[PDB]
Amino acid sequence: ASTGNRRSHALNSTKRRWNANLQKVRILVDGKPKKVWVSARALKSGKVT
Amino acid sequence: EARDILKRPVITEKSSEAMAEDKYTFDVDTRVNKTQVKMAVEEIFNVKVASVNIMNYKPKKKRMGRYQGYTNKRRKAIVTLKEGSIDLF
Amino acid sequence: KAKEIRDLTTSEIEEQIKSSKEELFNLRFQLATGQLEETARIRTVRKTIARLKTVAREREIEQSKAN
Amino acid sequence: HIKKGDNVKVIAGKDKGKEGKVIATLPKKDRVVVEGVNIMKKHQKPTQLNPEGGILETEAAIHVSNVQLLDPKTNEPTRVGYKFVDGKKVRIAKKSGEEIKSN
RNA sequence: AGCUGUAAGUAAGCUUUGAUCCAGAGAUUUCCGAAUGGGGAAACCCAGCAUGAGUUAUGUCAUGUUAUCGAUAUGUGAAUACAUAGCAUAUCAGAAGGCACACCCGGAGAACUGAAACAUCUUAGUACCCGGAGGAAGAGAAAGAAAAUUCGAUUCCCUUAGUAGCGGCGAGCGAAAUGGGAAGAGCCCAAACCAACAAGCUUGCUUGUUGGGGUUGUAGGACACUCUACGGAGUUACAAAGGACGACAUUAGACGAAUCAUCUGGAAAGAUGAAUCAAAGAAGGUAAUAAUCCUGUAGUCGAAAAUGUUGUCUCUCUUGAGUGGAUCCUGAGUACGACGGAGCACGUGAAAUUCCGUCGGAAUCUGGGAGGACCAUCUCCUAAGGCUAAAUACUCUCUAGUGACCGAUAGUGAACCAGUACCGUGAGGGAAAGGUGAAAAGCACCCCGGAAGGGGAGUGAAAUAGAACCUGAAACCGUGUGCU
RNA sequence: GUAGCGAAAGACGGGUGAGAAUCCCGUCCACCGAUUGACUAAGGUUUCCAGAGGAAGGCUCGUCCGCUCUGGGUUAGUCGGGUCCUAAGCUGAGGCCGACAGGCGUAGGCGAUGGAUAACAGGUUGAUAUUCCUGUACCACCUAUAAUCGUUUUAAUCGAU
Repeated sequence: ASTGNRRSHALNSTKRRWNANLQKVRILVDGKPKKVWVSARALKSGKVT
Repeated sequence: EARDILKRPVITEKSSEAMAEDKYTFDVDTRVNKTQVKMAVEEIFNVKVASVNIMNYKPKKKRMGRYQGYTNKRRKAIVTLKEGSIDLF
Repeated sequence: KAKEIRDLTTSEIEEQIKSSKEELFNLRFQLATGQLEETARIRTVRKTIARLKTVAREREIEQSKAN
Repeated sequence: HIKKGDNVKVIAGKDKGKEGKVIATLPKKDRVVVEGVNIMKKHQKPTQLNPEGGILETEAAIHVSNVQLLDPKTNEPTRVGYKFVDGKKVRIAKKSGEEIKSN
């Protein structure tokens, strides 16, 4: 999803995204070591380089 | 093939003026070439062909009592054999 | 009419096809030139050709079911 | 229900009480035609192989509901059922036995 | 026993040797189009490879094959050495597009409008767009709902109730439990533990593979303790008879009772009179209004694809092993928290409860979670793994039917030539137009006339019923006249 | 029974016909004349040619017609296009970016309005013509013909991805 609202002090609403913290790093996909996007939360303890 | 690409002959005053010469006019299939036409008439009538010219005619519009439409498109060939004749009437 | 065609010999069929085609061709020619006077031959001739091709195809199907 | 070579009576029309022989049926609109029944007077023009011709008196069709078969035994008007004999089907009279009709 | 489409008959013919027709099965099935050999201004152009025909030879023609991703088996290998990338083959056809986007699930997401202006709010998570699948989808077996002495996984209906509550406390939004009912179903994994298999290691241990075993709380399982299995038998998940399996609806289809006369009539089913059948008096046609004239109806007999999917249905099933639970296991970047947001009837805040993003970040049965901030006592439960029929929702369709629904300016836009004439560059918009008569018997012939038209004659019950054809209103146009 | 009947020189004779200012033929006259002429593209799509016809159309009439009916008519090795090349632009396997849809982009491919590319005179029809016929030529492909290069590296020729 990643969609919601930005709110003013008078509670006026405007549509807005929430983007993830993608970082480009070299990981070892099945095969060769590929350079790919991945999230910091993901590579916290989800994957090795 | 060789008896289905030729369908009908054409009988008109112009075609008869041509048949005064060695020229004979046929109506053929719309997908075939003059080479196939020559080979076919040589196979059937057992003659020798010199030249074969060809044209395409468009569909002609027609009406009949509140039912309009188009005729069929037709392909006409004219063969100009060296020697021989064809027993048409 | 299809009775004897089962009895024919798989090449008599092939010759009869082209004989029938020659007949059809001559009939169409002498129809274009307006001396035919018997126009129902054309239909039955076409249907005869259809009979022949049908029996030949099912012969091939039997051969392939055997193989 | 009837066939082509039958002898029947007319129940309804200008001709009623009259008998006749049927000569054609026309089943897809259920109108038979009977000799001596429902006579037209056509104005004939000159055709390609005939003279002009004046009037022409021939028969016209007639609905089947206006026609009934005759018991061969009694020569009375009767409906018609069906009976099976050795796999074949025949016509019965509903008052007597078989009615033979081939022409 | 007739037949040669709707659309008619001529000429030709076909037909009892069983035609035309009515169901079932099969064969053939040009070109375009996802279009897939390449290209392309759809329905066209241009090729190649291998066979085959022909040709003295080409030429030409025919038959197959030649798209991109993917799956299954192989070798291969540059900047840089084996290795793989990548590249090159063999087989398969797994997907694309079109859905009925009506119903269902996700992503994204308005405004007019109401608040008698307007911004929180509302319209509304509506319309539209996109993607998915399907015949249903979704949900679903307690880290629950509740406080009785408790309760049944989910879904749906009626009530609770326009209640409680939310709300510029305005407009307005709006539950739940309980109860009564439809349908009723609980099954499997991971981990402990055990027995084998190979490598590291030296077969001790570890790793991983296979197989058992077991997946639940007033605690379940493994180990500790104790004695049993096809008794029941269940394919809607959890195994299966795949079974002789005993009316698909017994469906195309076939049989299917009983009326005569006279009057009027052009023609009777009507009137009069006398009869009959009824498990059939439903309906429609027939020259007018028919239970007994026709098609039919009730009812009976019926075969292929079939089985009604129904009754013991071979195999196969599950005849349970109870106590303590002392020790071990019981789902981690998870729960949870802060910030910003959204969804829950709840306006973002005490948010209790449930989700997204960014940052942090735990406990392990003496444990952990919930019970509208938070603390304690009590009650209930045991998350971070999965599957699951029924009742339910809709109908482009199909079969059989129904209507105090329309009856040609109505009713579908369309009863007929309809999404057609026509309009528009294009997306798109979009009409008008039914009725001779019972039967075509559709006016032979004569006269005027160039013909159209007509006048006779004739058909017909009727021709001011003649195809500009049922009835034929008014406006409007005329010709004659009585009064003026 | 009104406005209007869309710029322009017609006259007479003869003919056809039921019927003529309006149709055919003839003579005279007049108009355009760097055009009211003759070709070629685009566009249109049978309006083309013979007969037949006067119901409707033609701003009158009509024996006429671009109207109706019946039947006919377009012939290419050399003309213009495709089996050749590319420009702008459009698509673009891998690839980049992106809520979805999708956008961009490399080799490449498509794409003339440009480049390359072999035929001229005469005759002839109611309707086609550098296309049919005659004559004389030119340009490519294949096959037999034989004097010339005679390792086939090289060689005129083959000869590049």
